[PDB]
Amino acid sequence: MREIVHIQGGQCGNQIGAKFWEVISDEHGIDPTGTYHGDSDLQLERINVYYNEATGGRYVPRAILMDLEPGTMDSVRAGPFGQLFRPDNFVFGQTGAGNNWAKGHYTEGAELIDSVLDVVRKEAEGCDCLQGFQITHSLGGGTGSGMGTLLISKVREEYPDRIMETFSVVPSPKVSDTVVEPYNATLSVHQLVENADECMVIDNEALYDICFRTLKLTTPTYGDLNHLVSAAMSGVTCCLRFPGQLNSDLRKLAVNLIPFPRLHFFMIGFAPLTSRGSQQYRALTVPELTQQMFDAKNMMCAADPRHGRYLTASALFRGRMSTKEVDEQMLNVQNKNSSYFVEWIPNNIKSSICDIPPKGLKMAVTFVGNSTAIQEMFKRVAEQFTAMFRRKAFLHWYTGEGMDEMEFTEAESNMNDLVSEYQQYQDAT
Amino acid sequence: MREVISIHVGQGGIQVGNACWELFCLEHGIQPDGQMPSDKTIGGGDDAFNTFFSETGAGKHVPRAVFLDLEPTVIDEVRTGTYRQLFHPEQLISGKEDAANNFARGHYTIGKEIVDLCLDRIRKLADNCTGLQGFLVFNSVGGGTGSGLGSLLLERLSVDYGKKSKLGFTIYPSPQVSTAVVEPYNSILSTHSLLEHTDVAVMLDNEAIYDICRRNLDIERPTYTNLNRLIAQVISSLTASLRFDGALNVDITEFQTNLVPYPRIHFMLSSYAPIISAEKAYHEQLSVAEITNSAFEPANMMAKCDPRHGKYMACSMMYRGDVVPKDVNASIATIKTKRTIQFVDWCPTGFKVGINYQPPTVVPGGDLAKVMRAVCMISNSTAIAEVFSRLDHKFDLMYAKRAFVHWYVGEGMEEGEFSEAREDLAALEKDYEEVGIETAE
Ligand SMILES: [Mg+2]
Repeated sequence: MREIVHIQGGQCGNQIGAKFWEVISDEHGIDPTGTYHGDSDLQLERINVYYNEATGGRYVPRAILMDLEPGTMDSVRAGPFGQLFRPDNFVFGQTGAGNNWAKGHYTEGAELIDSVLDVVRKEAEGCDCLQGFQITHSLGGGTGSGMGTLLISKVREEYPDRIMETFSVVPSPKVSDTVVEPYNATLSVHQLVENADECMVIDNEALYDICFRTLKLTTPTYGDLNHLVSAAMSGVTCCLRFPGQLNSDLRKLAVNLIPFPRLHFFMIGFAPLTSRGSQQYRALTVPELTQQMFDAKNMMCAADPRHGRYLTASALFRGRMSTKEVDEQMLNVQNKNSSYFVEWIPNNIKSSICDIPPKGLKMAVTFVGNSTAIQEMFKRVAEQFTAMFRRKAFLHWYTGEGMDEMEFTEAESNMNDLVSEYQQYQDAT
Repeated sequence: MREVISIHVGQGGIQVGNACWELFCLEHGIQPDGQMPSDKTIGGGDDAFNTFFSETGAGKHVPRAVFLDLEPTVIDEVRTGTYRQLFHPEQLISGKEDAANNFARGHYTIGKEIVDLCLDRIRKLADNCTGLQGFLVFNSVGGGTGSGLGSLLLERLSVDYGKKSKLGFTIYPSPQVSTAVVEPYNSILSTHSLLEHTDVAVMLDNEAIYDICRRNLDIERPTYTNLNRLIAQVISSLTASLRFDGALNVDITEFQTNLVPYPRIHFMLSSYAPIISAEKAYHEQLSVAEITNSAFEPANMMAKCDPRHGKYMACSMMYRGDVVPKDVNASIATIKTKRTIQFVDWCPTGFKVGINYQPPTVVPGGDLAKVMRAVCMISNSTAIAEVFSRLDHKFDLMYAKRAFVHWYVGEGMEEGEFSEAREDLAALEKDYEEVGIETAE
């Protein structure tokens, strides 16, 4: 039915989806136990395309658990809504990748892929007209990417028609949570540029910036952050989940978002984002949220539209309004800062609306535009990879996995090729 | 599922071990006999004690660690001590006549005497265990078996399993303070036979323990009780991830080829804090930034080798308690900020966060005050080669004078072991010499 599935690895991402399904449960108001306690059939109408009824009305996720060590499995296993799960999917590891990506990709990569792809495949038979599935990990290591690389390869072959919308955490330029990041990252991204269908960037520092400045929060954790992102990743299917006077699916999205298949790394904007007092400063209009939409500070990725140029831009609106406003602000904005709008893409802004906003708010905005400002991102990470690969720093942890360096060259001149590729598209008219 | 096991050797070494298992048993609060004060509820999500404290069919939960040393007096004190309900007889293997600090004796001479018993015990535990990640081995370049017999120990244990991690806690000859003079012999003879049988290990020196406990713990007159307590804390936190929920429950194997990027120079420093008094617990606040900026005080450096004379490579500031990713994170920016510090630039950043949510527990009768947040700066730099150089120069001359050599030649070692082992520190001097070279252009 255009239903989809979720698969998460990732040192964080395993938590991320926990929050995610948590949020969707709220938007479906079904008890933690797994039965519905809401007030409209509309939550039940399209419930299946994420959930699954069970005998007795156990309502369940179409999620897939990735992990190389059960702790997360216990963690979310210790999770509220944990009784809303299926024990089947608790597919984890006994070792951990140690985030040498070769470890999580050959060593443990080849070790535990099979049981996953089997049960996942059983989910594939459980899906009537599968629009797709949602993968989640991080692009700097192996706790997610280790195996998730193998996932994208295997299912991608196994389902060359299905959509692969991939969110994985990008290392911020400043803070290096690990120094093996350039290598895991580069080795992964070689794969992901080939095999993944959609990708959107996952920085932490942006999420900090949101929580601290625009959220005006002092105490950052993951969980709030995954609230902030699963807000958007939860919004994305809204029309696909719920009616909309102007609907567009991921196929309409990506096909209406990408000129050439190498450009499915997208940046993200969601809003509104206030602290409590703000409403008693300000109110909500479509033009208002628009005035956030093109905010670099909501630009939750390491790329700057202020520095790069919008190759593409789009808006995901959930609520009840007048599109006569919506479009009007659209075109207005597409003029107002025309210069950061790439040229030969006429009407490079594109529209949407969901008859219902997310719960709690009256109107919704989402922006997954695609400039080319990410070039500094790949340039950076490739740069650090370059330095220590001059040094071969921690190659020994690496070659101990029994990869070659020439692969590193492959993702290397590879990833540079993708960058310059974005250069010419940005530098053209 | 996630096991480790501790090995204990040398007088100071098993002193450390005693402090440690006192500690952990305190920290899970399982009573010294082997029972917990109360019943254990059935739950899931992560392991517990099961790592180390050994489940029985009843309130008997013994460590997963082993004693081995050829100087069996003191260990008997454990054989007598309060935890004589705690430990287990077959947990105990000792030698009667120790090495006399002949490396070559308990390594060669008495090296032959207890090995098989050791390996059988190891097989009993690892066979008892499932997902034992790595090996906690403790010894000392002083209590002589701590050098010699341990040297054979890893020398063979590595060849037994291999795939386990080598968790190395041994003590290093204090720079000017000491215990003997054959220490050169113990150390370097250990070292050339240490390295290729070692995965990674840290070097704890005492004089720092003194100076810092006396200033920072406000200690007037310390000893191995305080020392063993302090290392008790540091190991207490170096493995919390496998014991307690933390945001980034990093792991040893994870640490291995990432902290020590190359294979060779795979040791490090470790300055834990916050060690303060009850009168500094109050009159203070002990910020994340205070532990953090304080974490890199060279004068806080818990092994007498100046960081400021070296260039850092990695820093795994695993944290206990109420830690914020952001706050620490910006502190790490602050660490990038430190002009005086200089990093193996070809490893620009190699950082690796640790935010475990349990703040520290304190041992009654101790001198450390209670806090909310712990740091372990397991960091690796260029600096530490120098004191080695002192070791090989001291040993250089003394060996040149053939001092004591009769003792060792009497027990079955050859001279080329000596000069060649000096070639060993020659090479490692080339290693700290070279890796510190900044890659050209
Ligand atoms: Mg002894």
